Amino acid sequence: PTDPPVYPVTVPFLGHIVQFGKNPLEFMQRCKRDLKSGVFTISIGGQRVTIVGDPHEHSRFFSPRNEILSPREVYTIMTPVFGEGVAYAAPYPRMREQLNFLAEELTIAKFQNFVPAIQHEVRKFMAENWKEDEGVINLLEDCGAMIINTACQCLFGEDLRKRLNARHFAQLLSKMESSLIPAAVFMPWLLRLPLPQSARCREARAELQKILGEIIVAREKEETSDLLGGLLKAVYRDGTRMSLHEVCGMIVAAMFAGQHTSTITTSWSMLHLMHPKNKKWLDKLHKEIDEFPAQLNYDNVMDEMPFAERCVRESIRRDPPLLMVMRMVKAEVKVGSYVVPKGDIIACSPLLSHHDEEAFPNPRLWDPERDEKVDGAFIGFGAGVHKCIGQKFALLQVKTILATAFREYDFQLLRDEVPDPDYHTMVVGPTLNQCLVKYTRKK
Ligand code: HEM
Ligand SMILES: O=C(N[C@H](Cc1c[nH]c2ccccc12)C(=O)Nc1ccncc1)c1ccc(N2CCN(c3ccc(Cl)cc3)CC2)cc1F
Ligand SMILES: [Cl-]
Repeated sequence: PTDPPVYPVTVPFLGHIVQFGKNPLEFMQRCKRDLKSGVFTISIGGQRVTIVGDPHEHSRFFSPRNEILSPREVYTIMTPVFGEGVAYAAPYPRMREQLNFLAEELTIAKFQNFVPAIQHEVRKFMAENWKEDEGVINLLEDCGAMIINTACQCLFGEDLRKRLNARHFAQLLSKMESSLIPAAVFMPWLLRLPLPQSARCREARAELQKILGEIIVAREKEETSDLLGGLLKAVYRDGTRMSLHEVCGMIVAAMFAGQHTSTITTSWSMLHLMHPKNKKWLDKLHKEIDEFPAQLNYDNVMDEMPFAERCVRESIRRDPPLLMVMRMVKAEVKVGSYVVPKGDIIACSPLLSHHDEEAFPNPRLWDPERDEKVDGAFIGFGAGVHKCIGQKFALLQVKTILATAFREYDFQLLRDEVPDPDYHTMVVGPTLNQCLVKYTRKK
């Protein structure tokens, strides 16, 4: 019957842009509390956004089919990045074919050699950059570098990596990313505003696709199982091969999706583990990794690091890098006693749901041993048909980096407290200038 309650608006043009922009964790909890409803509506620039902040109603967000709750419309800003006809921009069944092919390239079947590849690259990094017996580094920056270097080592064959190294790939991604206006998800008119300098997303994407095209021509001529090689075997149900434009787009989705999420997750994990109050947890991590061989394998990381995975999960739980998952409502959906109407953006919020007192009591405490107290309350990687396809790969990366770094080094935060989350970037992570850390090589 009933519309969800709307948080009062004092300035119509902006709606709640000020309070939601400045501090989304505070503002979302305050609406939930003061309006006395887990499901509620805010305005971003006049656009209604209805938030399903009751974890007992998570499935009313994650379960409806695409023609009812549609991701396409929220993600049209990505069209220049992934490409026209790619991913969200494809008809829904074709989108699903595409994402499923990419998912297959990121399953456990592909991981046999990943751990040595990740480990070797991480050691290379520490050997080049953490040389002395002790030194000061920015941990957020170094994790970033390690994430992209390790992902390329895993996913791209040597011929590719010779035309497109990690630094070159990073720069191309950065140009595609710096073009985006995150808020245009709600206010597409922002696209009309002038830029400080010309965007370079079209250029960067075309340069990538051109390089892949050349790699393929050269491979056709010599004769296979890197990410690219895999995607080139994909054949849709209609009998057509995934095109070079589509393959490029999937590869971009892969690298783009993991570069900040995984970096941030790595960084938070280390930041907690190195803080003095969490000595008991770092001691546990050492119990679990200390009998590992110098050359880790699949079994060590997949099967024998459950504590470290808990540490990683709890870091995403407390400070999820994606605060909101969103859909356009194409037809009304019932959620509890409310009805959410056509034209709303509906959202399920990992930031909010992960701070629900019932599901996660004392939510600002980092407790790797906690379990959700409401089934499905943890939505850091989403849920249902659209759940994260990179999650097993990302965990494999993060856990391998933790096992490798803390084996050879001790770390200490320069400041007194784990960093504040910086809510000012679309992928939210620890405040960059609060992330200075002193490493000390173990004797
Ligand atoms: C810790 C790291 C990561 C986090 C926290 C994260 C989070 C999420 C979330 C919350 C979703 C659901 C989005 C939605 O329902 O609309 C998701 C979907 C997705 N993620 Fe990730 N992700 C991570 C790493 C990765 C990586 C490494 C990839 C690499 C390919 C990736 C690719 C995707 C894809 C393709 C989907 C879309 C699935 C779909 O719409 O069906 N993610 N991720
Ligand atoms: O990080 C974001 N998006 C990118 C887009 C993207 C890359 N690869 C993908 C694969 C599948 C789906 C999406 C993507 C992204 O990296 N997403 C992502 C990463 C890992 N797994 C899944 C997704 C992102 C994150 C937040 C955001 N917002 C939320 C906040 N917002 C907002 C907040 C406050 C105010 Cl006042 C105004 C606007 C505008 C839109 C928009 C975004 F595009
Ligand atoms: Cl395009």
